[PDB]
Amino acid sequence: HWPEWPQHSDRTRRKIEEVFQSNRWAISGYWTGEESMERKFAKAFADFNGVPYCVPTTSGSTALMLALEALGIGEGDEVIVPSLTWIATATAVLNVNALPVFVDVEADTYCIDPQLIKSAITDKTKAIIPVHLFGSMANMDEINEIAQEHNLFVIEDCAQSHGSVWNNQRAGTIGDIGAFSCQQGKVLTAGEGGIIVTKNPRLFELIQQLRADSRVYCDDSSELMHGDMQLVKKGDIQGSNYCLSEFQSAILLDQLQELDDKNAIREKNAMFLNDALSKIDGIKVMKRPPQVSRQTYYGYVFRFDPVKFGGLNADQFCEILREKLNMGTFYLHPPYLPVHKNPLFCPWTKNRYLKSVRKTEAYWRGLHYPVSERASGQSIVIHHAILLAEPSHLSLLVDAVAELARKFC
Amino acid sequence: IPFDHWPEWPQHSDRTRRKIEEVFQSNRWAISGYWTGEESMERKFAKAFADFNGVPYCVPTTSGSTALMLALEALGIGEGDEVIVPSLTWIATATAVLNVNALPVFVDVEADTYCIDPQLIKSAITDKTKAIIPVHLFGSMANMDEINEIAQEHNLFVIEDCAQSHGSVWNNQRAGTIGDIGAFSCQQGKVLTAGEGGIIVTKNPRLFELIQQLRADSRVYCDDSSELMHGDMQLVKKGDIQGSNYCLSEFQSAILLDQLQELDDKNAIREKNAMFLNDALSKIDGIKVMKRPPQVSRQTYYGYVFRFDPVKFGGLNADQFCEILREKLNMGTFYLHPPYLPVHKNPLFCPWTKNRYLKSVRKTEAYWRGLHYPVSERASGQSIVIHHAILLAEPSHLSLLVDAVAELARKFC
Ligand SMILES: Cc1ncc(COP(=O)(O)O)c(CN[C@@H]2C[C@H](N)[C@@H](O)[C@H](O)[C@H]2O)c1O
Ligand SMILES: Cc1ncc(COP(=O)(O)O)c(C=O)c1O
Ligand SMILES: [Cl-]
Repeated sequence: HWPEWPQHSDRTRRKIEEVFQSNRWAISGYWTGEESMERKFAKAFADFNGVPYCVPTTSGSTALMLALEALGIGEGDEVIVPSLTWIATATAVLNVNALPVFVDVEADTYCIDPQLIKSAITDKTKAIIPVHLFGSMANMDEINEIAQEHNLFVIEDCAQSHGSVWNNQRAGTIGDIGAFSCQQGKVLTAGEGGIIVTKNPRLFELIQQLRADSRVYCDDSSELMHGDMQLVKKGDIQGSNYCLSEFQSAILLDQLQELDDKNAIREKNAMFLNDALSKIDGIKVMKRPPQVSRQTYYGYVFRFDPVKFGGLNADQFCEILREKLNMGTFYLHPPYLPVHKNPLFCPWTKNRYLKSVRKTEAYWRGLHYPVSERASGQSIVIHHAILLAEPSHLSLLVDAVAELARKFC
Repeated sequence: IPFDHWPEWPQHSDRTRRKIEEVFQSNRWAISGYWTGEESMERKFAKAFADFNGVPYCVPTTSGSTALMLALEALGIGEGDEVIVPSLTWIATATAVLNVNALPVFVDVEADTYCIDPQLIKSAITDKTKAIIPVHLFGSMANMDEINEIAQEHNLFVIEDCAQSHGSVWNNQRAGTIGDIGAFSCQQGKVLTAGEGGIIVTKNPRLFELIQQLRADSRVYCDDSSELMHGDMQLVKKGDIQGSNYCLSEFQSAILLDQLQELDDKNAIREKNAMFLNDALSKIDGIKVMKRPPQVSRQTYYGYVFRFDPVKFGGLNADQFCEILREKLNMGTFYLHPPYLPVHKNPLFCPWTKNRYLKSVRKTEAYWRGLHYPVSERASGQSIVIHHAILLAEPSHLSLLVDAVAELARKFC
């Protein structure tokens, strides 16, 4: 059968056990003798990425929101985001009362096309959110150059690329702030979870306050007594409670340990598949940027020519492969419809949002981003747990697609 | 039982461990994970909480604060709206309102319940007002008879903030079931906790579906829960309303299911002890316990509150009173402390510092800091809150607190 995801061991279980033995289940819970799982996780992930500051939080969505809040973003601002991504990239912007402004993606990476960014920049633009989508990385060299020239911040959405390396720098480390999801499907997971990283110490403080009802850590854990609060008032910036449970921080500490190993396994299997699948006619694989030395695969993506597969759309191509391979819709599916065409994206439906950002239904749906729209219609996405199988088991994917090619010659 | 130590919080057992194991056995850690043959912990917990509360619909979420925020969104509250809240509460009650681009409007609390004073609500009502958020604070309930009458007369919604009152009963209805939507926190210090978490409940079927969508990126569960395969998504697109991800992890939903098992009985222990304290403490001259309305047949005590007259206690404030008591009982600060400052005076409340909030609602430091609610203001200076863990001790342990308070009265007689 196909690999399950997530994967736990007894180390997972021990880490939970430590939480129960601590009797501290939240960071807003008082000190009970030793450091919290949150801070231990924050340190370990920050060292994993060679970045100095990390603040855990509740989700990838909330991580983006906090990041935007920390950069002073608000009413009247525009934030540039890719047309092809999971809707959270966009709705995070809406959630801080800014307008997301879409830009199409490159055909070979499905990451935001730096050559189209300039043309979307306006007086209101304050930031860009590139997404390291599926199993690639947005072009951070070009994107940082554009941002530096137009005075814009850069928030990396690393939800699908935990541990990717671009010119010796881990994903999330290269813009001003890096945002991560630890939702079940992701390569680093506790069911739900969020992470922020940054090199900037001012941002570190503001992000703590944003996620802890305006509080920061105390100056020195080492002088806390049993019963004392570790979180203390600051009030430089208003926050709400987006604190990660100690149970989740503990599982992340466990899961982190096997991250680089499992990423290399995935990456090598992506390679196998590129080699295999590219030999089939009318199957295109993604192009790896030179700058990337280590690529994390959350989803492995290839493209098909509908002219050589009997006019199949990817919904149908995927329904066939799922029946032929005996794997479900979590494991195999087309990319997200681009955000403006995605029924889950519907800001006009809620009053919270400003009149000026919710536009109308026709407004948003009538937008056009042809690379993104094509990609959704003629690409197949394989969930990364499949990149943890035996290469002999992967050859079943290759043959299933070789059989489909053969049939529709 | 002789005294050895004050009870601590939280409290687990091996049933808690087994609930975590079941999550591992399931191989489903998020409600956004693939179907593995049985319903989520989320759903199991929702159904359990629904039954406990006598309420048709239940949707877990991530925190009390998000529960409040999502309840507001689900009632269509947004820019240009006002929402009435009490001055005396935790700041999340107000900041959840600012989060949806509405203006929180403070009303003072009643002297002998510290819950929103219904007689002051009419005066704060304007054309912008769309809802009231009563808080069932510490170990009282807001007056839902009066609040619902005012709400009906003025076409306002009512969201009950139940974070400090899980299981309280007003005229044979559980707290959270009486207004349009109930919101709950399951943060560590609460009586029902998984360290973090939240709950939303409603009677209204349309609100149930909206709330589902508001917490799972505009998704609901697929219709036929048992006509999908292992490895399939169970959340399907719906898109009636724009949502975000405010899904509770299966590990937390699992913990809550275990904890909920014991909730009613641990609440009864607390309440039996609160009554004993009210008996004992009300006999000390200068001490005033809170008044419990006859509509309340079960009161959940997140905190036991009593008041003191500084005139009869040497001019001490609450902070000093608490410090003495903690010294003499060897009790920690988490368990015995004055109540909250009023929200408008709380330093953690500083919405003007945040550009994300609309200029029109964040206003200025001068605006918020310069408000005045006397009853609520005096609360922190002359009240003592006992965290509910201490109420799981034996009655003879609690008598030690009574004697400490009585001794201190004697000194100043
Ligand atoms: C680029 C990007 N940015 C932000 C996010 C949001 O993070 P979370 O709030 O942790 O979900 C995601 C997660 N996206 C996933 C996508 C998946 N199809 C869905 O079923 C799942 O619930 C969600 O976690 C992402 O992929
Ligand atoms: C009355 C009240 N409302 C809302 C909240 C917010 O709950 P959470 O901390 O889980 O966001 C709390 C938490 O302390 C609370 O006491
Ligand atoms: Cl989608």
